[PDB]
Amino acid sequence: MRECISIHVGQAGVQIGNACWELYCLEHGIQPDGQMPSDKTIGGGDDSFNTFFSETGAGKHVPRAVFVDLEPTVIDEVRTGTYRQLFHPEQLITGKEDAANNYARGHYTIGKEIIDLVLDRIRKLADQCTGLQGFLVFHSFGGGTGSGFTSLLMERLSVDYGKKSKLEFSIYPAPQVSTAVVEPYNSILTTHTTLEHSDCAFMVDNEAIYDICRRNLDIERPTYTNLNRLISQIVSSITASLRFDGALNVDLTEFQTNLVPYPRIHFPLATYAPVISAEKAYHEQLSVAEITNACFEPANQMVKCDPRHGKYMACCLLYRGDVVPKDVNAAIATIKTKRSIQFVDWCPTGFKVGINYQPPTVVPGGDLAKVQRAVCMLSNTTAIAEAWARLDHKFDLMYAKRAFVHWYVGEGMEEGEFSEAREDMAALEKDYEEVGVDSVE
Amino acid sequence: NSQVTVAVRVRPFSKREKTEKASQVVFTNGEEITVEHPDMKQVYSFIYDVSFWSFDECHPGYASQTTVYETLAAPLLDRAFEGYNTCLFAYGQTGSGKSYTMMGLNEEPGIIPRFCEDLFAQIAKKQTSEVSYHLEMSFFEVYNEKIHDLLVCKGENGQRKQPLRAREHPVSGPYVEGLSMNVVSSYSDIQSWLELGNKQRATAATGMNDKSSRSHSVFTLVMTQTKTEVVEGEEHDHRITSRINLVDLAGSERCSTAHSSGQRLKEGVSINKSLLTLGKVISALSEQANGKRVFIPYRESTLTWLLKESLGGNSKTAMIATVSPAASNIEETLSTLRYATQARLI
Amino acid sequence: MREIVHIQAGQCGNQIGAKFWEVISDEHGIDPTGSYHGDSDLQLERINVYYNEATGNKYVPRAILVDLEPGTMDSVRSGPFGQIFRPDNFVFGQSGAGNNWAKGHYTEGAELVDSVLDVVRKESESCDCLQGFQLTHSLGGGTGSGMGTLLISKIREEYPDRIMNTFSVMPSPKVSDTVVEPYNATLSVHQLVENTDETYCIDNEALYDICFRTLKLTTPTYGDLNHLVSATMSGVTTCLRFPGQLNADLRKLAVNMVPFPRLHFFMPGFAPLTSRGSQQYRALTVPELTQQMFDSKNMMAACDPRHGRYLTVAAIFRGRMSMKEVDEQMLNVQNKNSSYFVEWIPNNVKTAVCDIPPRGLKMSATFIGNSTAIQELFKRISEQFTAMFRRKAFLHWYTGEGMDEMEFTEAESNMNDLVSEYQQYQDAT
Ligand SMILES: CC(=O)O[C@H]1C(=O)[C@@]2(C)[C@H]([C@H](OC(=O)c3ccccc3)[C@]3(O)C[C@H](OC(=O)[C@H](O)[C@@H](NC(=O)c4ccccc4)c4ccccc4)C(C)=C1C3(C)C)[C@]1(OC(C)=O)CO[C@@H]1C[C@@H]2O
Ligand SMILES: Nc1nc2c(ncn2[C@@H]2O[C@H](COP(=O)(O)OP(=O)(O)OP(=O)(O)O)[C@@H](O)[C@H]2O)c(=O)[nH]1
Ligand SMILES: Nc1ncnc2c1ncn2[C@@H]1O[C@H](COP(=O)(O)OP(=O)(O)NP(=O)(O)O)[C@@H](O)[C@H]1O
Ligand SMILES: Nc1nc2c(ncn2[C@@H]2O[C@H](COP(=O)(O)OP(=O)(O)O)[C@@H](O)[C@H]2O)c(=O)[nH]1
Ligand SMILES: [Mg+2]
Repeated sequence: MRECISIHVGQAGVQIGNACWELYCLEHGIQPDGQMPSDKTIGGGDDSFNTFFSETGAGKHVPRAVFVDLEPTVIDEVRTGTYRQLFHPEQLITGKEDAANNYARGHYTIGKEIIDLVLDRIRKLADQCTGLQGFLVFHSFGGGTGSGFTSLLMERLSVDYGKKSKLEFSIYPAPQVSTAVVEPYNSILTTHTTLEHSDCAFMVDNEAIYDICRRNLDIERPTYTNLNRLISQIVSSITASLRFDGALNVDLTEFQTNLVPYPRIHFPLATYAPVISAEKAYHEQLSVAEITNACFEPANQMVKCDPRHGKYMACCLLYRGDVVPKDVNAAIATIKTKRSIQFVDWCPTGFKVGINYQPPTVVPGGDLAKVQRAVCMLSNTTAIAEAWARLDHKFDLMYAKRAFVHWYVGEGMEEGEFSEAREDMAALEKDYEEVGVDSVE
Repeated sequence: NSQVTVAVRVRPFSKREKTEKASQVVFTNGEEITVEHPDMKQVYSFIYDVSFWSFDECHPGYASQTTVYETLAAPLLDRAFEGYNTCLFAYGQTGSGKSYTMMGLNEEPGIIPRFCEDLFAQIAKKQTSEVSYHLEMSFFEVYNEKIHDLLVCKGENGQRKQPLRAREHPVSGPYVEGLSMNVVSSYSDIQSWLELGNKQRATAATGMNDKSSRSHSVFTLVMTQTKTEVVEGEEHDHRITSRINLVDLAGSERCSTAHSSGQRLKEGVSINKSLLTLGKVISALSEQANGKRVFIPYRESTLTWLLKESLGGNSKTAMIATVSPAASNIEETLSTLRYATQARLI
Repeated sequence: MREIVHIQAGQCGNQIGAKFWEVISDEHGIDPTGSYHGDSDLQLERINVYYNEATGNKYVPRAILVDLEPGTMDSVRSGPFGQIFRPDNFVFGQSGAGNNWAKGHYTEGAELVDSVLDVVRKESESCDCLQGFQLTHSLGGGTGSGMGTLLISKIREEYPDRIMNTFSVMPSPKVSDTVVEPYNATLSVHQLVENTDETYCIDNEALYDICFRTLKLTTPTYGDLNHLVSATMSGVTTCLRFPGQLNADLRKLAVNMVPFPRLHFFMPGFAPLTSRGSQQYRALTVPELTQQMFDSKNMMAACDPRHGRYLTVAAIFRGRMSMKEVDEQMLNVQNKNSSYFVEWIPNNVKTAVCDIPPRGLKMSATFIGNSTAIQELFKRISEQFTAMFRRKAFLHWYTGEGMDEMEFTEAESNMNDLVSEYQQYQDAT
């Protein structure tokens, strides 16, 4: 059946994972102990759908996910928290030492000694599946585990399973904000290895979500929880067509056919427009014409790039709730009338649509309002080429002086792995310039 | 004030691979060396100070051992008699042509023989009784940032690799404490000593080859020149010394692919760290050539620290990169070329 | 299970450690008998980093106390928290160093290092994993300077892939406390520039100034000065033994803060320090700590970063706080004060957050900085050194214990060759 395996890698992936599983349990009615009271309420009904959880005879619902870190700190809070009786206790920790912001320690040195145990549970998870779709990988660029461990895992999964969707949900690096001096290296080296092996890579930046939580929700002291709780809704919109019913279903194997023209240009963005507080939930109609326009304005992107400096190639639009299709056709007509939103000449259509009837669920203790309708937008632009240059320009400076390279060489790397990885990203800058060129014949 | 000279050499196809039908990957338009493979949309170019095309005998730019010497190593003996020091590095990977361009063969001799013979046979035309010449010779290795003498015989007991210490003399410069320095009269003595040394040099088996070098080997020649000039009395009133270092380096050894564990990995990391320091020092000498106040990181690796007085100041430094033209060896050749580029980025 | 082995050599190191354990035991709840009498459950989950189990739920630390004379050792045992030390770890001897590096490195320390390596080997093989070591000592005598450096040289050979921190107490510019600080400090920098990964330069004039015009104390004794160092030590190792939203071990900071392997001398700092009367006139917020942690009147280095430039900085926060505040403030520092930061490093700040703060506060912070201004400490010593070495003043007390003049020039040059490595990154072009 329609099945997906989630893999949470490093601190960001695991914390975002926590957020995601607190949201998956409430939509379906699973208590944190893994039980369902609906088993007593109505007999013979699927609410804890088999796409995200496996069932037992005792009426438990155990999630199809694997968390891995290299340090026991972040995953020791799942064993000592509310959701301790939900996950299979084989939550992979390689405690010993983490990657400490080094790609090499997460690839070979400390990255090994735990990957075989990771793929064994990934086999036990897939063998339980009656025909699976793909894998959801949640990690961050910049950290030593989120980059290295993921790049190693992605390459093995490319041999074992092969023709399966490998979708990534990654935290891309901000241009100004940062929490490390080695995010450029750990990004450029992850790209060189997770580009021939990924199928689609959804990007989010922390700076883009801070400005939303300030402007849209009136929060001037936001934390990582108020940040992960939007990332939960974005994954829920993607994963709703497998769980809940709707008119136009959109499975996971459709994205990579919709949003990836070429096999190297598969770096789309994300945005979730109706980010509203309870006070501004009123004074608002919250119609499709407002939301869809809100998904195309730069002040509501979850990545800090101005799409008016580029051209859209493709755009998926996944609606949730009370939504009639005509209200989508008219909205897309309006968006196509405008001259700011500019498309390539080789894609007049440039719109995939999906609709699902189940509206979102409001988490208790949240900053999001209850909504009759919600929308996501997974777009592919050339404006990303103006971010990959920045991360490259930083790479151009430090590597000129060979700073923070002793630490990589010291854990099984070469000087030539940087030049080979930096030359692969200078080609991905030329491709995004080719796709934007006017065609002729 | 100091001039670095990078030269890059391409070997011809092996007999083992001229029949196996390997696909040529490196080309040249005379000046620049280009790397191309049909699979790739991209082709990388590399311009060096000197390219020694040794692929096809019928080329108008063929480079035999008589050319790699006359173009690179011969201007280093012309400078040693002026009283200044010289360094000559040999970089490559296993199968590139390093030991063939450096030492050579029974009847096709590399740089060491054509240099020593052109030394001893060039002082015997200026060896008066007024001017004299004395030659001494040392030969050591760096293994995991630890100096070892190779011309010392082992015994009948456990580990016989005795580590020595590198000290800093205030006037002259750094030196190894306890190193056997031997006196030489001909080329045959150097040949015997080197043949005695390269059997003690560290070697391990890896996927690349049966015998891969795991140490930076350093061969030194100290030349003294005593002149007698009249100062109204007895005349011994002159001696200027010159140092000639010829060094065979190890390879990078991508530890990602070769799934290394233990001492090899350890060794690998050591060699990778020394090559990173050496590269930086070589690229800091080139900035001075143009002109800029800059600081050389000599005391970051032992090899660049022992050769401080042969790398900077009024000193000449040469570097021979070797690369294979086969398509099986394309990540190694590219790393070699990228490493040679940063040396000379003038 | 990351584990730290804590050596403490000499009077300075031993007193600082005796105050540090008084501080960490308060953080985990251990009493002077070794018994846990806490309230929370997060105090015991990661207590292995500094303690080992015993029979009756008693916790014995990994202290390796070292001294060449028994006077300082006797004081620790005859003290408040002295019954929490394994007596087989008080490794000491007679025949002290005499404020002489030679006696502690060649004559009277070589005959005792083989007994300290026994306790190191016994406290390290009884540990599942090991993030590294950390030493507290002084570069002004012979025991902390000599018998400490040798231990580092002999631990790197055994454990090279592990961390060697060193909370060193460097000499002060204006007023000395020993007359042979220059020699004993240069000959330790010669052995702390090749063998260590994090060195934290502390100076006592800065701590006097903190006690005076930041804390308003008119009788600052040494316990009050070590109360400051114990706070920094606690802060570097908070994200190993407590949880957080952004965690930072030792190697994580060493990989951010050390661009080139030799420049690992940092200038520490702690916030907030509020002086018991301005406690009710201050806000407990992130900017009020960020303004105190970047001010030159709070660092412990006696070196003004305004005469230099930051190459990297770190900020270990402790408390329930917002990450946007940290990111925004650490961006504002670089934007407003770009001249005090390097251009070829885009972001010079590393951030870390822990959720469980120090028992009496709602928020705390800890600061590490790599500045070129550190050269002012060394450039002075080499000015003293060559003034005393030109005349060979106090040298026969060093040559009479088995040393040569060549071992001095060696140490004189490296330090200078370090200043040029810092002055390389001082001016903008
Ligand atoms: C009302 C109140 O908040 O009391 C505070 C207090 O008023 C001030 C003055 C305290 C006080 O600090 C000092 O008096 C002091 C004097 C010299 C050197 C160092 C400290 C305090 O004594 C110190 C004490 O700090 C702690 O208790 C921490 O746990 C501290 N450890 C210890 O003090 C300690 C020492 C020995 C044995 C057991 C515990 C700590 C700090 C950093 C990292 C780990 C632990 C605290 C909150 C206070 C008093 C008591 C007044 C401050 O100290 C610290 C490090 O927090 C100085 O500024 C802070 C906060 C306050 O301003
Ligand atoms: N949105 C979000 N971002 C996070 C979170 N935790 C960390 N990050 C970001 O991820 C990057 C750092 O990556 P980590 O996840 O800490 O790294 P790691 O994969 O654990 O790797 P090492 O700790 O280096 O071994 C920075 O950009 C952080 O801001 C989180 O909970 N939410
Ligand atoms: N210009 C050339 N002309 C002819 N043969 C060449 C040339 N350059 C290299 N060769 C061949 O290259 C071979 C070198 O192989 P080999 O002796 O294994 O070197 P190597 O030991 O593997 N390199 P290294 O281990 O780093 O010293 C010789 O046998 C030569 O026949
Ligand atoms: N901060 C602090 N410094 C100290 C203490 N005791 C000594 N010192 C410093 O240590 C230096 C003298 O070193 P010393 O401890 O005597 O070396 P040792 O005799 O070999 O152990 C002087 O610069 C003192 O300022 C102390 O309790 N606290
Ligand atoms: Mg982590």
